[PDB]
Amino acid sequence: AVSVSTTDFGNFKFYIQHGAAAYCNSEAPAGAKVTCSGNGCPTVQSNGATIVASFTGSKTGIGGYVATDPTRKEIVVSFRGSINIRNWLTNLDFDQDDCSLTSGCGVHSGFQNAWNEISAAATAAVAKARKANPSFKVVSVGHSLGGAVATLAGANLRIGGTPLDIYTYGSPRVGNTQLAAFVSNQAGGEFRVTNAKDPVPRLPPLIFGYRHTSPEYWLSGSGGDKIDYTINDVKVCEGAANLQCNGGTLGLDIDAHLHYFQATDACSTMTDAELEKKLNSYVEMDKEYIKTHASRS
Repeated sequence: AVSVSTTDFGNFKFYIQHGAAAYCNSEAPAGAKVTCSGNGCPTVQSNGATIVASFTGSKTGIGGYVATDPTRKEIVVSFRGSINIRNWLTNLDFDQDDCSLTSGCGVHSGFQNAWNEISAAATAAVAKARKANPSFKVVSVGHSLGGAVATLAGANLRIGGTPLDIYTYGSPRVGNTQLAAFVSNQAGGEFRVTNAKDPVPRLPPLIFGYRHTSPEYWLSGSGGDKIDYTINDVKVCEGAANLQCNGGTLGLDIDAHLHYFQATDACSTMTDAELEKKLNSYVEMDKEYIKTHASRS
């Protein structure tokens, strides 16, 4: 099977700093020092994390940066999430375009467009700090929608030749059965962490083709605004369509999406009961789907 480990959990608590950092260093000039206010990413600042380049896709809001860690001897590519997530949920962004990563590959427009808007810069930056530190390994991070785009850049950077390791937090499903499989089976790891009943890790809906990457390192707790989870609060659900963890949960605990070992937001058209019902409705459909395919495969 698959499980969690001492250093596996340490990596988890460590990368959201780069995730939460994308929320304000996605404008930083080369040479600058990755920095966060509100203890957003103290460890990153303790080491000598520096920007190789930052970038932003005007037409799409995506933003990201490539930094080098003199201490960790690694190169990280961080993409920022939504500054207005509850907004994103009310708009139900589910339309999926075609993808050319694998046969019959489907992907979520937005995420792919965002990746496409800033891919060239993103790529070169990874290379620029790749040649300048030929020993360092690479990592692709991102929290929230930021994590979605983080998976694609991982998938593409890989086919690009440079091996990866993607770390995500509260990421929404990014593509369909075969795109999720491609990345899953793609050499390297895709550690996606989910917090309690965060409503975004279960979108878009299973019923709409969207699947996930395996495994899933779920933080089993009340979450809410909880920050003190530990290895022993972790669960591990494997498989594309598994709802024994995050997916399969309910409510509108957005607070949890905003808390993964720390505050995500440290750096910086419908009611509530309403948004919550619609979302519930979906996971209620996703379960009926899984239910009715039990005897398949």
